[PDB]
Amino acid sequence: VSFAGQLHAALDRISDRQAAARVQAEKFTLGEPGIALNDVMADMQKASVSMQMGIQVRNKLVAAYQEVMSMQV
Amino acid sequence: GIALNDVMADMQKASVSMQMGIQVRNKLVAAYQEVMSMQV
Amino acid sequence: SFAGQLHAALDRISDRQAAARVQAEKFTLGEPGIALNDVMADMQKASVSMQMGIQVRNKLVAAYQEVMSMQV
Amino acid sequence: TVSFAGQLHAALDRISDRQAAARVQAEKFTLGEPGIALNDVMADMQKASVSMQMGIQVRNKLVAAYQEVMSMQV
Amino acid sequence: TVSFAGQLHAALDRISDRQAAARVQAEKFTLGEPGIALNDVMADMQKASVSMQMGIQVRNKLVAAYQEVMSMQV
Amino acid sequence: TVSFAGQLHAALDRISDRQAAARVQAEKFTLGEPGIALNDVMADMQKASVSMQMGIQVRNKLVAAYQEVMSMQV
Amino acid sequence: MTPESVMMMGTEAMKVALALAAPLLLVALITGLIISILQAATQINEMTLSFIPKIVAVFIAIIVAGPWMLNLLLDYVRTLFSNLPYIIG
Amino acid sequence: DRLDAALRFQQEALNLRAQRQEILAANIANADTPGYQARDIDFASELKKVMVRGREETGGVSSPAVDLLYRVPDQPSLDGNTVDMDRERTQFADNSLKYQMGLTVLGSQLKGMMNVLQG
Amino acid sequence: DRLDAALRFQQEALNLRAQRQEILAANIANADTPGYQARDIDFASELKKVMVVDLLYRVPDQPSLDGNTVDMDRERTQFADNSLKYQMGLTVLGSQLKGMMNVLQG
Amino acid sequence: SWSLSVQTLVFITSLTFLPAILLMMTSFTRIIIVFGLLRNALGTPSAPPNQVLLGLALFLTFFIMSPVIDKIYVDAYQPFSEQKISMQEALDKGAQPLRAFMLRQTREADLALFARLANSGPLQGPEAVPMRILLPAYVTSELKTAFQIGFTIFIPFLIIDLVIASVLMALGMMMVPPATIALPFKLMLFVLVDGWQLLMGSLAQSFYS
Amino acid sequence: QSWSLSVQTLVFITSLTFLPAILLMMTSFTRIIIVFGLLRNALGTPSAPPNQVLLGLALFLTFFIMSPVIDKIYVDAYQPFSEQKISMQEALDKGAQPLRAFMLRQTREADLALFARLANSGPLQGPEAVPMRILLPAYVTSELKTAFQIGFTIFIPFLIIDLVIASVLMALGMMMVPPATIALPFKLMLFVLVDGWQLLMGSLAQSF
Amino acid sequence: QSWSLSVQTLVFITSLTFLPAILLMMTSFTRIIIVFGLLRNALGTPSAPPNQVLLGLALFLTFFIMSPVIDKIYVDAYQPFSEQKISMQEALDKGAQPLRAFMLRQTREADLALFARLANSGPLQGPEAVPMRILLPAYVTSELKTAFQIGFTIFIPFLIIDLVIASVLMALGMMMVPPATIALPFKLMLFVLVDGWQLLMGSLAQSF
Amino acid sequence: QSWSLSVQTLVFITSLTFLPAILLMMTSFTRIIIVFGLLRNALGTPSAPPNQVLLGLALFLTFFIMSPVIDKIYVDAYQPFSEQKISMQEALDKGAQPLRAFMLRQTREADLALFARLANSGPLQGPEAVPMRILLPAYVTSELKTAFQIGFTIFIPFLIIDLVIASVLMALGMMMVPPATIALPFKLMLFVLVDGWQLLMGSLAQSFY
Amino acid sequence: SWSLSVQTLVFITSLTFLPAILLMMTSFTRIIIVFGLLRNALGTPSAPPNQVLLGLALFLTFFIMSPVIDKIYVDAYQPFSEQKISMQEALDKGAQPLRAFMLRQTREADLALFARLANSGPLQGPEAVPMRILLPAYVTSELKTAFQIGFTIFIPFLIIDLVIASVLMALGMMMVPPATIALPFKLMLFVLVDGWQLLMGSLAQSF
Amino acid sequence: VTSEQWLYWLHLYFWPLLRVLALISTAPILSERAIPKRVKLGLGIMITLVIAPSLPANDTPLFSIAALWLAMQQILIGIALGFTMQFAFAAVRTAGEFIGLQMGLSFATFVDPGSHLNMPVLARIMDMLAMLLFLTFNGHLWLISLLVDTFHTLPIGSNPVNSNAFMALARAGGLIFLNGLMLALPVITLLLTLNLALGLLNRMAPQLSIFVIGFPLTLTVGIMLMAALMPLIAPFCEHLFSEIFNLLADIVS
Repeated sequence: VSFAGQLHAALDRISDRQAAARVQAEKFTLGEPGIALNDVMADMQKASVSMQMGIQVRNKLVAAYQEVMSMQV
Repeated sequence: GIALNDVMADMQKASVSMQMGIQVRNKLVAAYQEVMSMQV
Repeated sequence: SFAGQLHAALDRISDRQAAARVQAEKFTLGEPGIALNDVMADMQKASVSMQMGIQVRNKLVAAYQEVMSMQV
Repeated sequence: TVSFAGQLHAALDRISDRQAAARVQAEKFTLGEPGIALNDVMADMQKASVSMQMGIQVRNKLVAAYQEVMSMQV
Repeated sequence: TVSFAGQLHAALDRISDRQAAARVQAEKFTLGEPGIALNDVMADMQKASVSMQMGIQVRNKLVAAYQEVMSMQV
Repeated sequence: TVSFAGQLHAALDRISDRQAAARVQAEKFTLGEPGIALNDVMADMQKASVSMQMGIQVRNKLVAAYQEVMSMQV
Repeated sequence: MTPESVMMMGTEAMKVALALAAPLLLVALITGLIISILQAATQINEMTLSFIPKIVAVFIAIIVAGPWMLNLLLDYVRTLFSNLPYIIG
Repeated sequence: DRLDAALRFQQEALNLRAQRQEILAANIANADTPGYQARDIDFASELKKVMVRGREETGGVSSPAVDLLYRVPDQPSLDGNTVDMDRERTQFADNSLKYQMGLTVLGSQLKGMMNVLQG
Repeated sequence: DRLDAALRFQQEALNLRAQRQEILAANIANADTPGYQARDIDFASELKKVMVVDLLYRVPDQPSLDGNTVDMDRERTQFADNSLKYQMGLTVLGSQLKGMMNVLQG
Repeated sequence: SWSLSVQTLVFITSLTFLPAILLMMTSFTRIIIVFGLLRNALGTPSAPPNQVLLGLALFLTFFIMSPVIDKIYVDAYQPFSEQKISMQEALDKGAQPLRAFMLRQTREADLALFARLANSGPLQGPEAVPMRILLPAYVTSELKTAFQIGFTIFIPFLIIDLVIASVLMALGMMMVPPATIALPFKLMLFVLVDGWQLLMGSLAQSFYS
Repeated sequence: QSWSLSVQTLVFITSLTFLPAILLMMTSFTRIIIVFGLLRNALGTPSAPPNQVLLGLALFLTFFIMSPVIDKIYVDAYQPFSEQKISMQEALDKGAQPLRAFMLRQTREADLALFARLANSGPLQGPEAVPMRILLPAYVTSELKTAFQIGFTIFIPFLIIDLVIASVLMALGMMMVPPATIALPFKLMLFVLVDGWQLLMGSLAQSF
Repeated sequence: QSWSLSVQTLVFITSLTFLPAILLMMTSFTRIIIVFGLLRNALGTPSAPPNQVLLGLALFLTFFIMSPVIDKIYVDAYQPFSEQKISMQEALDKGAQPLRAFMLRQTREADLALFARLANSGPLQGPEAVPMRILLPAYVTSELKTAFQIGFTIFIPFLIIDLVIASVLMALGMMMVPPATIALPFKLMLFVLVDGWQLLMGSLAQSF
Repeated sequence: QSWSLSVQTLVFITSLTFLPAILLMMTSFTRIIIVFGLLRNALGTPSAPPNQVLLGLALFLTFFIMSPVIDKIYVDAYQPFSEQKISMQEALDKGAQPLRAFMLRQTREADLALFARLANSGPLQGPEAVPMRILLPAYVTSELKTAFQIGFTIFIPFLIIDLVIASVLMALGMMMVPPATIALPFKLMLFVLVDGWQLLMGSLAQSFY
Repeated sequence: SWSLSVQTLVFITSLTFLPAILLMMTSFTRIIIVFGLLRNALGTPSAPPNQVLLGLALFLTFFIMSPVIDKIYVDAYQPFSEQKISMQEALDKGAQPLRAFMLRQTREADLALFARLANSGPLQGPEAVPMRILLPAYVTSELKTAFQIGFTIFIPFLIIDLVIASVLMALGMMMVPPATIALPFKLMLFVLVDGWQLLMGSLAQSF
Repeated sequence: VTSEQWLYWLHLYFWPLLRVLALISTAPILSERAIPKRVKLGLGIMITLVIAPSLPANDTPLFSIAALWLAMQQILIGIALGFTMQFAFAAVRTAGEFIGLQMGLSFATFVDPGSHLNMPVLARIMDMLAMLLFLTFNGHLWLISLLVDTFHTLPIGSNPVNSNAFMALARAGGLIFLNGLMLALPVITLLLTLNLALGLLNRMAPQLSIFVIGFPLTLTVGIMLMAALMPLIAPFCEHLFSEIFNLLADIVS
């Protein structure tokens, strides 16, 4: 609804993806049937990419905030 | 859906446009304060 | 005079940038006879020239501000 | 009578001479000259880069000092 | 009788002795002197680098602090 | 009664005891004492490294905030 | 907070200023008038001899009433700073 | 407008590189599927087409408006697929390097601009 | 510490894999001892127990005359599988630590 | 809850905005403006080398915001550190005591104005005011209070100059600058009436009243 | 018990950021710099000696005044810490003592009482119970008050010269002259014939 | 004992950082700058010569005055160091001696005694062993006093001119005519006729 | 013998910082602005034209005065530099000579002799062998003296007007009338009718020749 | 058309000289000098703040440049969008109204002096005066015009001061300073005739 | 998904920020240098955060001359509002300085105009009293509200503009004088009479009066007169604020 709401939604989505990948990895390590190593490894890959995207967005956002707070008034 | 190629490119533009706006406003404000700091 | 020399320098820098951009554009389409190393070298030379122009502008602006701040 | 301008000119000439020697050696090595080795070329280039960086830093400190001194209110 | 210049001189000298000791150890190992091990050579070189970086950081902090103190309007 | 200095001391203690615990585990594993596993040694060392990086980043943010607050003019 | 309070504190402030400045100004005025009437009686006219006793009189005025002014102004400032957090809006 | 127009060629070329690599990865994935003709796109013609007329989609299941052309097979196969692995891996590596080149050019231009907006 | 809670599962899995690897290699080494029983642990149950060791005897397949119940093929496959899973656990733990690191680097 | 990587990222990012919290959500602002105005009043635009005033203001703010920080720690930081309250709920729990302090000092007129500017519905009680309305209302109230305090501070230091100029003018010394004479007397006044203890106590009461 | 060496390095290099703050708030730099600024204002010329010279001179004066405290800290904290005989935290606690005594000796009672009132302090007892976070602001307030007390009486002779010259000039008749213009050389004469700089340094040092 | 090369360049850059402080507190820059500012104030023209012009003039005059000291440092200290004859420590120690001698030549014994007694230094036999930490503040104070003396003396002819023009205007009855407007052109004429600029620079150089 | 490109760029950018110093100590600017600083005092209005207007007018006048010197530098030195027929060192050596001649022709011999004696320089055979370290401060000194001469001469007609107005005011018994406010409009009259600004700039330009 | 980055560099660089453009190219100097002289006339050098005078001069400058701004909009702002003309040629076309204005407000003597200061012999036509010769001449002409307007403003206040002093002297007073008496009368004359609005009307008419 | 279109948010949050910050840097009390710069920037940012989502977003690119025209428009609106508000304090300062000059407080201006020796202490007194009154009447809130309201009258999008309107603000320069006299008309008048009275004393025995008896008497009389006149400014203060506000409302449109 708002910018803070959108950022919170993005953080929740990224954390949920990471938790899903971690839970599937723990389930595979547990020995439970039906969980394939292919899916585990691909989901870990996707979670890493999403984390890196979030890190880049945070870096820029902080840079833009620092730029604005340097604006002369 | 939208891919990283588009997301990153628009993100960078927006950063560039915001920096341009900040610099232009800073120049305008500096000129105004130099004018008003005059001595008549 | 001085404005003419500044205009000539700016024109040379922009011609550098335009040549590099056009060469990279032609190479992107797959046109033959343009090599990657030449494209990268031209891009870096254009960047160096533009940075030199930026630095010269900064020094000139600082000098003008310092001169105009004197107490007559 | 020691003059600072003379010392600055000497330092600039030394930096330029080192850079020119490294550039000439690299050019000769590229042209297939026998009595020049790659490790010497790279080491000389790195030494020239270090010297020029030292010159740049000294110039920056000198400019900062000059701009601080000339900004006084007497 | 505590002089800050004295302590700075002591720290600078200690860094210099560490660097010189590492340099001499590497020198001797290169000349093939028995009794010198490569692992100790590399470890002492890295310790010398750590000491020099610590000196660099201390100098940076001191110079910054001096410039902030020295630029106030009296 | 909260104490920011007390909280910083507690955090620094947490980091230091984590590092010391990892170091002592490596000590015992090098000495050959049974019951210590190499993977546990490496994992504890990496955990200590992560904790120290946490501390370094918090230090950077706090120092930057303090400097920006103290660089302001009233 | 109310404009009545603002104007009351301003008026009291400037009456304090009047009380602080009235002895010195009045002493100077009386000395000048006395010297002027003496000049008129004696038919003497130089614009500089009226400036001489005025300084001495005004400087004596600080000797005699100076402590009173210093005690009044400090009391005013003390009360103003103490009542500052009760006239906030 | 001006900044958008100046950075539009390399951005569109990089997007087309991404789509071409998606197609090449699809060809590599289906390399053992019987009865699969390898697909590829003409990069230059499609790039000029996307610049003159903006990007468009068939639906939006969604897919680009690019023309998926068939690659000429090298040698016959009984199963009936024309995915020759040498061609696929050469085009994959070439597209990889060209995408990295596009990233380098675009990043250089954007820094070349932040340098100016840097006072 | 919260950092321990995030990395507790993978550390315990890695340690359990190392212990079971040692047990399997002990089974391989003592293949020729007459009267030696092949022992093993149930990985999932012990992982539950540590997160919230006991050795279980392996069911013999072929009856030998010297009382040795160690089977080469079964334990060789288990040894290779445990090596693979140890590598996978190392990979996952390293990825988690590297992510926690790139979050901080800046 | 969020993954530990996300929690660390959010914590590190939130550590950036500390000056913003100090300036726009804390007592620091009306603890400074008064200092700047007083320095303008005494005629010594440098005197207490800034940094000195900033340190004094920081210590004053730390002493003043102590109950709010204590309430935040006991209600939000303690349960969060003991893994009883998630990271996304500790922030919401701790934003309430700061919001209440921000209200105890924020005037009304500002609240009504910023409730009207947002086109929000009627706010029958203070419990319906969101942070988006309280933040700038609190900022404006703090600015107005600081300026009121400074402008009543300014009066005696101008009174002294007025009487000095009048006394100088009585004797005909029309070419004597009054500021040079008034500055030592202004310093003498600020020495005599416990210049700083009274100001410190007045500011502290101005917060707790 | 002792901190790890990495923790020690982190704390040590982070603490150097508060060096200007320590020098300003905790040492004698504030009083000397305020007195010097007030003296320039009192000389009739606002920027005769450049700020750089005054800042360096104040730094040297602060070092000379605090040398006994620095020696006590070195004997108590720095030397036994560097020889690896005490930990870092205990060294800091031991070294905070002479600086605490120096800060207390120049602290006004009213300042300490007020800042203990604002910090909810109840039964304080021995002068050796005041915490650092309470002692520091009281010391700063006392230093500001003392600097103002010194400055307003440094102002006195120059006001005397100004008033005497203005009175003589106007009583003589030349009321159109600016008295400050004629007075400035005489202010310089008074400052140089009294040895104003040397005596001012002597007084500033003796003030402790 | 010789510092390694990286330590040497670290010392060199850190010392180059302190260049303005050395110029202000060890050379003759401060006295010339103070005298120039006082002279500008004395002519009634507070901003006629721009600050940069006077700063450049003071820098050139300082370079000319300190040329013998720089030559001594080059010949005795820097030249052997540049030919690798002596290390950096001994080169710096040898280079300190000419600059100290110059600073001791232009200091007052009373200020040296004040700073020695303040720093609790033991008895020092002769000028040979006086620490730089003691000599630098004393030299700065002596330079300040000498600069104020020179400025106050310079203030005299313009005071004579102002007084004589004010008296001439007053004896004519011109009660409301300010004397500054008439005095400023005559101050300029007086300074021009006596060849004021070169004479004052020569006097400043001769006093060193 | 030529410097490397990196060293040339470093030297050029470093020398770009000395532009205000070169302008003040080497060009006509010092004589112009100083005279303006006095002219606004003679007219009785310290406000006068704004400071920036006078500074820019002085800059334009300086450029017009140094147009011949700039042209000679461009022809003799910078043109071979752009057309690759000279190095940076030789260009620096050659381009300064016309500027050195320009500085020398406005340099009083007494100041030059003073700075020689003060540098303990050997016997200079002829003007051509004068070092720049000796020519620069001597030129600045002579520049200041000439500017003060021009300013004092400028101060004359306004002094005439002030004296005449004051004498007229006092001869009528109007002793209590300050003549400065009355004489200011007549000073403006004098500067307007005679075309003071154009005449002054023409006089300055001719003075430099 | 040259590179976009170079265009950005040039634009931000030219943004710095905005005070120079306001002072040297527009009329701002004239109004500011007129305001300063008028303030000096009333005898109160700090009655309206310098900030207020600067802002009033800024508003007057904006109105009196509004026709030139409109011509710039027609010749430069609009065709730069339709791309019939663009870049430096359009910049020169947009600067042309500024010349025309500065040619209108510049005297011939200043232009002649600054031409003979630049050895520009063949400058025959009057619409091809270079900027280097046009700018300082325009500034000097503005200074002369502002001083003339200031003297014209000075005349009535000087008359009032003289009249007040003469009546004081004729009435027998020889010691009363006439400035104190004449100040409120100066103000009541300035307000009653509504000096300010007629002054701005004349300045607008003064072009 | 994961779009977060940045250009839309930037164009929505930029121009209102430009206008709000332009008002902030010039509006009285909100433009005083004592406020730290970051506080002003944060106040502008938060006000824009509250206001902008309700406004229609503009789509003109930041890399166009249209963006420059928009920025110039916002700066003009903000500075016009702030300056029109500042005119009232200018008028109060004028009245105070004139009362002080008739006090004879700074006599050196009559002999040396602008000679670095002037102290309008009464002008400062009534200036800060006027600032206190403006704070009491919550004028700054009104200013912020009107800054918001000028959108409905004049939207962010480039709109055509008028002329004599600028004159109005410039013609407001008359009010500073006119209303200024309205604040000084009583007291100065009586002071005038006092000076007239002093003239009657000088018509007696020559000299021996004025500069020796007139100055202290007139100083004390001015002091007590305008001390009694202090209660009078507040209705005039409200009158000045109302004049500025309705002139702004009428002319901005």
